[PDB]
Amino acid sequence: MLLAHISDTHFRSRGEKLYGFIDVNAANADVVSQLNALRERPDAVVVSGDIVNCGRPEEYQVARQILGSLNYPLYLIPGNHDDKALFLEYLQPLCPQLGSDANNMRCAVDDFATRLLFIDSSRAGTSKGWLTDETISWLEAQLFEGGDKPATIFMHHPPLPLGNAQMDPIACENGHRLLALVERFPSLTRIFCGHNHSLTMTQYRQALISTLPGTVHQVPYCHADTDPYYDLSPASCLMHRQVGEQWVSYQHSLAHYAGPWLYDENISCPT
Amino acid sequence: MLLAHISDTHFRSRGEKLYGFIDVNAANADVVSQLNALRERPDAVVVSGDIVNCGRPEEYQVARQILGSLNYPLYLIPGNHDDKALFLEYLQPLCPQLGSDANNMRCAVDDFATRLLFIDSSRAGTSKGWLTDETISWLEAQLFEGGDKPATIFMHHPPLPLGNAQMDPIACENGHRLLALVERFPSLTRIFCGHNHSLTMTQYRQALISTLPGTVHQVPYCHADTDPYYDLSPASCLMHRQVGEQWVSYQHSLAHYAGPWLYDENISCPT
Amino acid sequence: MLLAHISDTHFRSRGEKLYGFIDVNAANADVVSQLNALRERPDAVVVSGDIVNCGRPEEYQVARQILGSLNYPLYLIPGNHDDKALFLEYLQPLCPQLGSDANNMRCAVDDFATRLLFIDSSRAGTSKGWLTDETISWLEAQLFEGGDKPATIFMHHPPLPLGNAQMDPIACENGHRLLALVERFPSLTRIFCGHNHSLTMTQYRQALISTLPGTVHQVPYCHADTDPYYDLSPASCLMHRQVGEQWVSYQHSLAHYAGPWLYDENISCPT
Amino acid sequence: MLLAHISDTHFRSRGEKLYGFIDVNAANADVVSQLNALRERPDAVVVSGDIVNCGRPEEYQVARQILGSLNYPLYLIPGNHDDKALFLEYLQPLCPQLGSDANNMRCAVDDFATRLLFIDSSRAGTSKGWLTDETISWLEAQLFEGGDKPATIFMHHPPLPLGNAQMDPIACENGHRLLALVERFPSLTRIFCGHNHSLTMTQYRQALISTLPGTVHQVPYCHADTDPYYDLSPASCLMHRQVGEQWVSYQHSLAHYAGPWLYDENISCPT
Amino acid sequence: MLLAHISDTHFRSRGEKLYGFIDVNAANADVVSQLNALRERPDAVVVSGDIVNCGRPEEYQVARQILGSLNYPLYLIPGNHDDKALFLEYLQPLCPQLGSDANNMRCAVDDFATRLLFIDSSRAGTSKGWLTDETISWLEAQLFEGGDKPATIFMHHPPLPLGNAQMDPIACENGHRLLALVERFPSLTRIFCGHNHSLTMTQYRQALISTLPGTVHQVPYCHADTDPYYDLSPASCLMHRQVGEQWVSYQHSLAHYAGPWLYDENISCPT
Amino acid sequence: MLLAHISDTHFRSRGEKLYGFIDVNAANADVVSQLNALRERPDAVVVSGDIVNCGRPEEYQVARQILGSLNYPLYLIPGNHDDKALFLEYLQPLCPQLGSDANNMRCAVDDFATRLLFIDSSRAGTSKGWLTDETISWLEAQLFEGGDKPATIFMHHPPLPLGNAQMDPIACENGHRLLALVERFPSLTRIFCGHNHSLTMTQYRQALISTLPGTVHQVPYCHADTDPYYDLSPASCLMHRQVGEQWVSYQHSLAHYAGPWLYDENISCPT
Ligand SMILES: [Fe+2]
Ligand SMILES: [Fe+2]
Ligand SMILES: [Fe+2]
Ligand SMILES: [Fe+2]
Ligand SMILES: [Fe+2]
Ligand SMILES: [Fe+2]
Ligand SMILES: [Fe+2]
Ligand SMILES: [Fe+2]
Ligand SMILES: [Fe+2]
Ligand SMILES: [Fe+2]
Ligand SMILES: [Fe+2]
Ligand SMILES: [Fe+2]
Repeated sequence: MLLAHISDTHFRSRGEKLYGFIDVNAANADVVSQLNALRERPDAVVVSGDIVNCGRPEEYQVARQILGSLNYPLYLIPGNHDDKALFLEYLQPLCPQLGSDANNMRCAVDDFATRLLFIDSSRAGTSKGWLTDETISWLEAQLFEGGDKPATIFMHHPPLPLGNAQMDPIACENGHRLLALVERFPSLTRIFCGHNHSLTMTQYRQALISTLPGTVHQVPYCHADTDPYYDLSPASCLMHRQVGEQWVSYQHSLAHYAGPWLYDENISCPT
Repeated sequence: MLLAHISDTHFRSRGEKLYGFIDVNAANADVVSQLNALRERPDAVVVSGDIVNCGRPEEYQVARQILGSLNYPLYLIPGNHDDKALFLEYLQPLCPQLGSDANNMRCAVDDFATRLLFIDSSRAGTSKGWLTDETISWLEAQLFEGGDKPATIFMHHPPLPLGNAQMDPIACENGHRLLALVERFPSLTRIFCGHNHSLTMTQYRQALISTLPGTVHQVPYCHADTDPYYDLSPASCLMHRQVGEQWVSYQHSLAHYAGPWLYDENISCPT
Repeated sequence: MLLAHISDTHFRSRGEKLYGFIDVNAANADVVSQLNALRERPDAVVVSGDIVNCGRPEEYQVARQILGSLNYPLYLIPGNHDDKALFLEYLQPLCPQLGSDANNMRCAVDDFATRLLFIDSSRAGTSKGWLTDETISWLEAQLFEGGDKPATIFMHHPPLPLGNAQMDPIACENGHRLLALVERFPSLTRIFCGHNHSLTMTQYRQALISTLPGTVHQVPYCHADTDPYYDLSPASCLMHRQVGEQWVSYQHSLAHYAGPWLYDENISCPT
Repeated sequence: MLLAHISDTHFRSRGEKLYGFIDVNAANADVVSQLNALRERPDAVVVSGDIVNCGRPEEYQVARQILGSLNYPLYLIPGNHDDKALFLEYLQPLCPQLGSDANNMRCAVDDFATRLLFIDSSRAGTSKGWLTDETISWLEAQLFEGGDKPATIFMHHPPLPLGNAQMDPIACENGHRLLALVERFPSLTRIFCGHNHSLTMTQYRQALISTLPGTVHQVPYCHADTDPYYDLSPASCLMHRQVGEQWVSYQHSLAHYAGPWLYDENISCPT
Repeated sequence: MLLAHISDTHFRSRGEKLYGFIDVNAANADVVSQLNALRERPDAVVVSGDIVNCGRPEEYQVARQILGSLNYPLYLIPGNHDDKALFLEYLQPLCPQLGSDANNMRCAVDDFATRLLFIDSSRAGTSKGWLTDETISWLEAQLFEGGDKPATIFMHHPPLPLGNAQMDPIACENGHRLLALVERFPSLTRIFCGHNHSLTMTQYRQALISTLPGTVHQVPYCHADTDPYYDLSPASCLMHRQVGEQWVSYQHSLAHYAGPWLYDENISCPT
Repeated sequence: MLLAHISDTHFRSRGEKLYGFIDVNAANADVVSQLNALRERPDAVVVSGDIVNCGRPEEYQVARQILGSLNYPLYLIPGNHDDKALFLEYLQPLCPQLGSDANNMRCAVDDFATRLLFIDSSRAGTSKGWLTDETISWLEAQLFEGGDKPATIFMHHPPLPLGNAQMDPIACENGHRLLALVERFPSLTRIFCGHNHSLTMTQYRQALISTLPGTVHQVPYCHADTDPYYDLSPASCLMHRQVGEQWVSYQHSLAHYAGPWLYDENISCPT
């Protein structure tokens, strides 16, 4: 298993920029060509929510074209900036197992040594996340029938407060429901999230829980300052690789930088 | 607790650049001024190893001046690029609790809600890591005598293979002995490492185990390619914060990037 | 009083760039978010003319949206690239006291310790400036009733030749009319202008007279070369602050640069 | 008359960078080659002070070599970072009219339509400015014996507070004594200063009074915040030109930027 | 004779980017303003094929506007990405001597000391080039009546394999036909081509044969790797100048870089 | 045969930058690591002259270390910036076939399908080139005794004027003597040169004759302007490859640029 994992693409309509100046459509198209160009090709690409910025039809048309140009199977979940019905209408052909019901979008993937669980934490009419009882019970059934086989969950909102003054009040509001599931099921070992536009990681029992950077703009972590900042600090994604018994996640830079060069011992320490 | 955690500074001697062209001394002096300029000030800075590039006295002179200009308590550990005796001679004044024996540099910090354990995984005459008999024993003594207070270890070499073709053969050779400590001691929940010049994370039992980016040059993760690559992809560090019961780690960019601006709902979705 | 003062925005229609390659709409939207993000928030924003590039309705629609997204009261005046009638139609809702008559756009602001006088130097069918007799007589009435209270004038065209070979032939053609007013009224102490895309300052009696940089492209000052150059040298604006009895103007960079860091005496002069 | 006016070069010793990371010696050598490359050649270059960073002989050796490679007559004055005796020893050969007494470095230039007056506002053992009894007196003698020929003063410290929270407490402490000279002497119409690393301008009676940007690092203007910030925002200098009766100052960018291109009416507004 | 020679502009429709992220329309408009701004003004501009990217009408509308804004006579030829009929419909007014027949576009220019021969190597329904027999016989007539006067050919596809693994299989397929002409006619001394997005030169008898860089994106030369790479390495064009008996070609950078400065012997070798 | 061909490295002494600001030593060390990192490895690297800037021993010490870290056989020749005796003392160990006589440094390489001839066109006490009586004779001996095997010459100075106003007066003064050799010897088909810091090419009989860009700073081509300009436009080198019967030269960028990505037909022309 090799997965490329991006999020918070924030697509705008054709010929619009985010906030009028951040060319998200071009930046994401660059990211898509970067992923198509990888030497070690992933089995699939995950996009963990906030696919579009305003939940508008014309933004989904752009998303559908640019994400549709990935030469990979996709697993897509919504974020709070998404519109559940339009998300399903435009993006379900790219990710068929989302289903038919915009209020119950989720699926399990059983192709790999670790099972993948994709869920919808977005709630209409708010930025905060919410796990519906049907999501929690579907998750219980998945984890129970899964038995010993390890599981990872992908969702948009982090299920616990991470100390980020801007992002915490809009985390998953009833994230305790997922925490309770990691306590029940030792099989559940990874939860990956978007929303925060930041690589921030923590551990609850046997679960590693991490948020991801955005593909374009980032949000700095502040503990005591509430100003809604964003910046254009370097974009990245997470590659997830099954390495024997270990699920390993590594950061893959989406920036354009100098290098690589080859290490040479004589050049390292001249005599 | 707030810790700034940097790694793999690779200082060179006063007039010199790494490989002749990468100005590590200037890049690290910038990092140091960035850390002194933070609005949310850390309690301490951790430098997890490969402090100098060649193990030479003149590189340690530069490291002592530049790391000495941090306005923070420091916790310093060696990497394989370091020389134990010189590391002690030059850097112990910046981290007195290392001790007096260059063969047994270790310390436990008990000031915070989580116990911090700093060890030397470097071995003279090789790039691979090794945990001495004394280290393994001292580590076990800290955990055994430490009750239910959680512990995090800082060491230079990853204690397990991560699938990185360049970096795996030179991980901690008897790292499985530390993995046996995570199995027996549920209070051991974090292991942070340098060596890899890459953010790569995994979970083993309750332990989250992560390598860090370097402050200057990075090494990309390849699964099959053993070509010794490095590049100048964006540098960053890890901030570690205690957030109630949670140890949270977030990536702090050390690059210079546009921003920040403030989010405005009307600019986000114009009508 | 704190004023942020920008000019020569040169807005184009949606999806056009200036000259086909300078993204003025994105650059100005960046500037607008920068101004919204200021820690020391101005009382108002002044835009001293050449709001649009071609005087076209679709350019005013873009200007109205982007300038309308400033979280500040605005004072707007036209430049030669503007169309007086369309300027009034689209931008008067953003600056109500311009009035109702496109040929007599001007206003006085009496909110601060120094009174602010906004005038229209643009003339239909030419690049040169012109002060109509109704503007001059309105100015005489304003300065006479103002008495001892200091006054600053904002206009698009500089009222005297500044030695700039490109810009001088298209300065205010009858600028002597304003010069004559500074001679009559010792109360008149600042005249700020756009047009030149350059920070160029001079003094006539008690008046400081300055042109401003553009928000996007600049024009270099040449004394003896007549080629109509423009470049993308660094953009800035002027902040105007009342400091006791002093009106002070300082340059605020609109570029994205490294820093800030904090000054430290030990780092400044190592021993 | 054409003068290029730079300020606050802050040279370091031969192998050294400012704060360990800002290459002032290289940045200043670039500035020097830019000045030698101008098509419109100045009659003289003014360096208004803080020539070196630490007042050390080896910094003056670098300053003498780099400033000595200007193909222009120089007018040099000290700042608080300078050492008077060493400034005289090393730099008087580049500006012979400074004199022979390191405690009374002053000169009047009478070659142009405006008299130029160069003074030392620096005081040993402090960052604030001070006008010695002898300086104030000599300044008054120049103005009193100078009739109706206009005068401009170059000095390092601003003679009045500008509202800059970082820089105001370290302005010229008895600067009001120079303000008394502008009140009594209408021929005194320009005062130009370093110290602030910022273009900030004000008018007092007939005098335009301005601080300059540095050639390398800048200090932002804050009204309330006293945190000692500096940044690497775009560097520039001031060109001073005599244009008939007008002394005109314009900002000349020292950055490397795209351009110039030529304005074309058809490219500006396509049909 | 001075010719500016660009190629492979790859224009897209209004508001589209190449591959969704490379702003070719803006980049080419920059190039056009750079060419308009040249101090040594060319007699004509040559564009050697792949004017548009997809052969679509809306792309030709953009090409026609941007190339139409060059203040020079143009010589335009098609490449494989072009559509012969639409090329003629939109671009023939910019280059009248292309003619009236989209299948037989070619012309001779006899204005200079060397005659210029523009031909169409593009073939409908393929990327490979093809020289029709009517092109070869027209060329024979041109070279025969030309006699002793030297000749240069401009065509899109290189007439021989250059060892480029990506580009060779799509060179001119029957390029031997042109090679046979250089063997017959010692008068034929230059053949310039687009297609390769790379400055690559060779010699066959008395003919210098060269491909050109693109105005925007480039393609790296690989000998043994077949992956269809492109990059944004620096763009340039070729200036062709008649220097007495010599046709000389020099590379003119279209990038924005630091400089120029003037060489000074004292600054070069300090003493 | 694959040759990497660089030129005009202009090394400075250990702590020094070219003109005080261009870090040639670092830029060349980067070039060297780029060359060692190529996937398609050259058989040899050619350095066509102006190896050091000032002809000083300490510059040769740097050149020997940096050029000595190339993992390739080297062919080195002098330029006018070089000192013959010191060039031999320091660099002959890197290119033993230069010989033992600093006045007659020449060698023929016969390893490949094309004979390579390396000569010294530099003359002590001038910037112009000169072919010694012995060189011309030895060159003729190589060609006369060499039969129908093709030959390429590497020399520092162009053997003919190229129309470059700065560089033409300092070309090879008796270069016409080498032109006489191309006339008599059809096997002589390539002459490659440094000196110009510009890719400029021409053909004389069967010989393709080209100058190279420098590895660091470039000199623009001007026809009328003699002002001694240099700039930091993109650096590159020439790769020379034997492709069957064809000697092919391609430009290899030494800049750091975005890319590469992979061409995709669907991303190229979306529907
Ligand atoms: Fe988001
Ligand atoms: Fe979100
Ligand atoms: Fe390391
Ligand atoms: Fe290491
Ligand atoms: Fe304007
Ligand atoms: Fe204007
Ligand atoms: Fe200063
Ligand atoms: Fe100062
Ligand atoms: Fe092409
Ligand atoms: Fe092509
Ligand atoms: Fe050279
Ligand atoms: Fe040379």
